[PDB]
Amino acid sequence: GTKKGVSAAAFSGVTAALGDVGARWFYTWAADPQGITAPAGTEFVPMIWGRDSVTADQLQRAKAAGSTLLAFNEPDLAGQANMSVETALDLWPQLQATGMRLGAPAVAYGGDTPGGWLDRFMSGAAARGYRVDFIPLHWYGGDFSAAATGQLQSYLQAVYNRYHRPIWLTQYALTDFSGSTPRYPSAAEQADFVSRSTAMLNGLSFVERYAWFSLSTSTTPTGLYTGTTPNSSGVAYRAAG
Ligand SMILES: OC[C@H]1O[C@@H](O[C@@H]2[C@@H](O)[C@H](O[C@@H]3[C@@H](O)[C@H](O[C@@H]4[C@@H](O)[C@H](O[C@@H]5[C@@H](O)[C@H](O[C@@H]6[C@@H](O)[C@H](O)O[C@H](CO)[C@H]6O)O[C@H](CO)[C@H]5O)O[C@H](CO)[C@H]4O)O[C@H](CO)[C@H]3O)O[C@H](CO)[C@H]2O)[C@H](O)[C@@H](O)[C@@H]1O
Repeated sequence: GTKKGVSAAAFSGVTAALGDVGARWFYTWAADPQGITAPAGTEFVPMIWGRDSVTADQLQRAKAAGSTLLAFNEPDLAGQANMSVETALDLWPQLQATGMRLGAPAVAYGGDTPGGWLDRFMSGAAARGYRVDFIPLHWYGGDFSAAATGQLQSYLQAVYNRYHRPIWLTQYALTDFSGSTPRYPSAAEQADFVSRSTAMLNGLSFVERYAWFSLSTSTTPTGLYTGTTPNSSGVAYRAAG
């Protein structure tokens, strides 16, 4: 339906790639499309990335560029938004005051863990009477087998069962970051996971939207397209619902 989206950046060919792959929505990790011209039928979803992203200007730009707002990117990691739950909660009224459908900050991991970043954020928000409309998640699988899709499914289910909010999957791929250098699947393994994972996600009623990381090989080695040419993963993503 309207689930299948992507993360994107303004490479030459971006408008053509977005249209080619059938992306119904996209985001850029910023408050506006960052120089991307969307094709017809493709919705831009703004993001407030971190603490210093929360300004009158970014929030006004966000509301002009879209109608759904993603909050901070991986506050739980020192290399990303690097924000305590309490700082996220104290900033939340400024995002909530936009009136837009509002995503939780996207935690890198452990969204189902009692006492973890999300769990303390959701508990604090409930106690303050704040609105959290949906939960975006991130997941990178280290097992490159046919078992990967069921592992992804179990994490999304776990988060759904804990908070009972609709789920978005805003960054996902196969990548192992457990070693000193990232480890990536073979092309065939990655295309097979694209096919199985999208079929699962399309059938899971509490998943609203999903976004493969990422549209371009200029962003990441798990990219779907190089310029306007899909690889076997882009072809599989194109063929997904
Ligand atoms: O607005 C003012 C503000 O602007 C910012 O600029 C924006 C810029 O920050 C943004 O950058 C994008 C970037 O966020 C994004 O990063 C991804 C990253 O999320 C990904 O992280 C992974 C984790 O996901 C992974 O988690 C693991 C998990 O899956 C597994 O299940 O469990 C593990 C258990 O712990 C777990 O760790 O862990 C690894 C290893 O640590 C992380 O690497 O990593 C990818 C790959 O490197 C990284 O790409 O990437 C986007 C694409 O590059 C960037 O775009 O981009 C915006 C638009 O350009 C900018 O506006 C400034 O940075 C702030 O300073 C400003 O104040």
